[PDB]
Amino acid sequence: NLLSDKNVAIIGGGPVGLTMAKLLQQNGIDVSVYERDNDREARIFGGTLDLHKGSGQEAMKKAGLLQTYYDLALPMGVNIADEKGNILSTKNVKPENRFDNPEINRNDLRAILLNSLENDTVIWDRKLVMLEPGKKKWTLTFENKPSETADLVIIANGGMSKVRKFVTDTEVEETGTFNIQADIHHPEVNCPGFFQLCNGNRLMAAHQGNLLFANPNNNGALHFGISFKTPDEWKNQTQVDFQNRNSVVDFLLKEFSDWDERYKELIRVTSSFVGLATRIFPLGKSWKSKRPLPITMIGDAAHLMPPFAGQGVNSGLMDALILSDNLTNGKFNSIEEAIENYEQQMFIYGKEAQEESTQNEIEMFKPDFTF
Ligand SMILES: Cc1cc2c(cc1C)N(C[C@H](O)[C@H](O)[C@H](O)COP(=O)(O)OP(=O)(O)OC[C@H]1O[C@@H](n3cnc4c(N)ncnc43)[C@H](O)[C@@H]1O)c1[nH]c(=O)[nH]c(=O)c1N2
Ligand SMILES: CN1CCN(CCCN2c3ccccc3Sc3ccc(Cl)cc32)CC1
Repeated sequence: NLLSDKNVAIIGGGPVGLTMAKLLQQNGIDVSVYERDNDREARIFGGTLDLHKGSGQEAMKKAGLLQTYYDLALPMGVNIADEKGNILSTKNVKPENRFDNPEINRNDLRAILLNSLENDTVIWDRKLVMLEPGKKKWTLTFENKPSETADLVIIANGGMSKVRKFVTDTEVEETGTFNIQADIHHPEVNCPGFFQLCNGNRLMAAHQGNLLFANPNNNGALHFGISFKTPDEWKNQTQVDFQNRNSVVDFLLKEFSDWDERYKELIRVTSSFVGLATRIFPLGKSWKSKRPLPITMIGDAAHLMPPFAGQGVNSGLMDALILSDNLTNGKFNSIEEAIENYEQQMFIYGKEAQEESTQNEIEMFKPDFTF
């Protein structure tokens, strides 16, 4: 085998890195995941994830976890509303499509993947800060923790990874849109009007360059996001301190001044907001060839892209499926060639996904956009 008497280090225990670990481990591969989170009870902020047939779901199938995912996921319909709260479109999930892409909470998905791994596969409180290639092994340097070695390093630590340079000099870029997100607990009580507007479905609305997305039931909480072109005054992210809810409430109430009070109530009752600039890690020219030791990247570390049209985790789970199969099917003469074959495929569907996400972004933020 390519990996017999060798070990693999996966950097990052996100959904992509944990899936990569499971697919390698179940073929007898010595693999560890180093995750910066202090422990597994760390809450993951964000909306739900939906896994697609042919990609995310195919990775779960290969891992024996497809039913586990279905049992914790929820098919959800979609309502499009206007800024006055009129429901313009209602699409519920037809029973024959209930397996197409049901939504799963991110902590639930992490728990599924962790539970499927052998004990002590993930090493918590391990923030990788530097890599160094040796004669045959990488040396991994962690923050204030002892070093580790690995024959193969797989960078899976998300879109802002700083440990990419052995693979590419490409830099993450801001696309020019900005996202504010929040959770409301017990929304049926705390934002009843907007909760009733959703009516069990996800909701999307667009008006004059401001977009609102909401999921009224991410394991009982309501998750929502407000997205817009990054204001020109923010060449230093000025005016809005996201540590100060009053500053954020004031900014959003002005942007949403002509929206229905059900939306304004949502802004008014939120206890804290998270701001996030939209970024892309653009796939263009090939990555570096003839690297000193085998190394590659998967998931957002490889092809972070805007999330507004549903691109994201599924292309990362496709990475893990392809790369793990190449490392274990015994068709390749070296780890480098298995990696090369993975990267060549990923550049094709990754570039397509990026082009679509970037085009979609352009369209959804034109001042007169409607869904
Ligand atoms: C607002 C918004 C909304 C959406 C989405 C994004 C955003 C910003 N996405 C995108 C999607 O969530 C994204 O593709 C995945 O989280 C990618 O998972 P990864 O495992 O690659 O990275 P992810 O960022 O999830 O995981 C990286 C892991 O590495 C760890 N880490 C970081 N640095 C480290 C270090 N130095 N050492 C060790 N560990 C380190 C982190 O703690 C984390 O656990 C999405 N996608 C989708 O498919 N459907 C959707 O609906 C959405 N919606
Ligand atoms: C099925 N999938 C579900 C959702 N995909 C869109 C993800 C958009 N995204 C979001 C975008 C920008 C800022 C914040 C957010 S937060 C959010 C919250 C709720 C919902 Cl439904 C969607 C989002 C697409 C397809």
